[PDB]
Amino acid sequence: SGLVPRGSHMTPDFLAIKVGGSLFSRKDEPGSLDDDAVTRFARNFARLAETYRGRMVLISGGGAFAFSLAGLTEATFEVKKRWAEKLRGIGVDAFPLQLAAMCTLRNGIPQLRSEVLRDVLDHGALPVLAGDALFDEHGKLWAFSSDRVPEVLLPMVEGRLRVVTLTDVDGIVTDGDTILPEVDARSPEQAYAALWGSSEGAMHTKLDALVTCARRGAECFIMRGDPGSDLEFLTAPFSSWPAHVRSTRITT
Amino acid sequence: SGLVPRGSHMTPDFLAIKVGGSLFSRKDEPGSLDDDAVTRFARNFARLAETYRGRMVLISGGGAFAFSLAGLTEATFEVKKRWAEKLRGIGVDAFPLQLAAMCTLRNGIPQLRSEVLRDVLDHGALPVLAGDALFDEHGKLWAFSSDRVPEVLLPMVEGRLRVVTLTDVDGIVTDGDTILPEVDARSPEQAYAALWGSSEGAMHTKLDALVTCARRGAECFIMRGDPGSDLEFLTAPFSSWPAHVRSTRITT
Repeated sequence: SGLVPRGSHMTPDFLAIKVGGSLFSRKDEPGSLDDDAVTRFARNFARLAETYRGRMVLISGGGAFAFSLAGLTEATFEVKKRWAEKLRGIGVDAFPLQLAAMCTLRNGIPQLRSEVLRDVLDHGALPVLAGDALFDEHGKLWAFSSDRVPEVLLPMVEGRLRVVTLTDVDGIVTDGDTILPEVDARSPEQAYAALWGSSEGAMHTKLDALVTCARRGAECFIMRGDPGSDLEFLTAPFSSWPAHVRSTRITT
Repeated sequence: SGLVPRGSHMTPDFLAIKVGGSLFSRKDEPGSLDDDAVTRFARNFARLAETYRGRMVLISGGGAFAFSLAGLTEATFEVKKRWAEKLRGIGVDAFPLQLAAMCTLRNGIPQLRSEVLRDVLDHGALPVLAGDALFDEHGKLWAFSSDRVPEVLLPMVEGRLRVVTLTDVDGIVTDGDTILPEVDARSPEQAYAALWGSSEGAMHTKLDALVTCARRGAECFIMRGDPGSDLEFLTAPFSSWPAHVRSTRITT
């Protein structure tokens, strides 16, 4: 692999945007989605998809569920269908892809085993992905969080990958409370210490996944999602972002 | 490829069983499935899956639907989910797999592009498949009938593949009317002549797919499905089948 120019003044070559289930559903209303939230988020993701044509995936959270874990693949398929239907309704070539048919685990590491994802991107379409039940090398099913799906893109994406995880907080909170603006993935021990101090394991899962991505060059963010908020700044160099934006940025 | 012993006295090494949508749904009641039919068929397929552990796929018909064809992948996912849920309910390790995430078209020929299907079989599970919208090499979506799904298995299955398409007739009818018992895939022109004479293109699609499979060694059947009917004879050599069974058998 050759030298990849990187930095806060560079434009991303690929966007993996993950939308947390908490932003468009409620745990105490299982299976129901907030259609107004989905609709408004979809308009903002559609704009991103126009610019990042063939250079973006949308990952949906939500769709929570010996072999009973198989029902998870069906649950998270439904959530991908809901986003893809909405996005096609507004002119985006959105196509849901079952991660379980494309990816398996080996030694705990997700392995992309289907060429289809790269082809769909090359055709200019928008894959809609989600967490899933994945088989390992012994045939055992494991729940693979939506928050870890960006990891599967690492060997396949060329150039500068930006990963954005939209959640119900502005980033990782630390001791009053304040957001930790930057985390160095090479040695992120202080971010993990902040989580212990400000909790009560979904944020820990996010941190582990985004550290993994950042160690492989990605520019990663945990930030607050809001259905109606404009996301066009996610196409731009980090140094050009509006002043109001708050996030935890994870890089190496 | 070495010499494969074949003939009506040999046991199949693999079963691809396709259940027609007409057998468990109604065109005039779109999206609804007949749960009693699904339940009774599932009990019979579960028995087959016990014997053909890792050596069978179930293909569901039904789930009918620029990029609007994408909705087909969602529709046929639902039908796979319905069968897989039912089969897991009776102890079968049934896992639905989106063919569109595993297979694309090149020069009109389906190409298996994901290793997951073979792995799932090797783990001893039952893949549940269906027709789908598949991308071609130019990024165009095509409707790929459930009736053609056995074609995708041809390069992957070793040994003797038996393909059984369950439909609402006993086979191909010819001129009174009688069932054509045998078709030679090397030169099946009389079967196509029978279809022209006894019609008014789903049976033609079946015939084309099963001729394609038979020319690659498969032993193929068009026969009548019935939810409650015992299917154990499908594990046995054709020469051992009960006398009451009627079918059109397609081989080369």
